[PDB]
Amino acid sequence: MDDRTEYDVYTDGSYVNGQYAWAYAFVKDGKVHYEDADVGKNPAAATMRNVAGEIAAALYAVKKASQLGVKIRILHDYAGIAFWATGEWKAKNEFTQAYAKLMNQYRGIYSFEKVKAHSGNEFNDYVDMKAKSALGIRDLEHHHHHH
Ligand SMILES: [Mg+2]
Repeated sequence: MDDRTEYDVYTDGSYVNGQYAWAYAFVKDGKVHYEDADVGKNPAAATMRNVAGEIAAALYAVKKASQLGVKIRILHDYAGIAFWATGEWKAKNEFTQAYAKLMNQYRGIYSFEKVKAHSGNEFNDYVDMKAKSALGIRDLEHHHHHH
């Protein structure tokens, strides 16, 4: 039906030994509805340094997002994806380009900035701490930064 989240989704940044996997957090009615990841095997996706898997999540995340009639972080989400989205390398570089294409494919529930291609960093791992806020963790502090 709907949701009430306000934190980045658990996507981008995951692998076992040397493979690539994509995961995400689902919530319905403002509560945990689903919970499960998925691994690949294909070479085209297992040859991009397991990068295709990190972004992969954001892909399937939107596709299903339309099924649950819900939406993901869009309000200045940024996330790790917005890291390379600034334009670090030509769009041709790597198959990451497909990402920008898959956007319009299911664009209407989520939002994001311009993502050319190429990548390589821990910008995705950031979702680890962010997602923690959505999952359900306690704390007590008041601080932040800007970039
Ligand atoms: Mg994201």
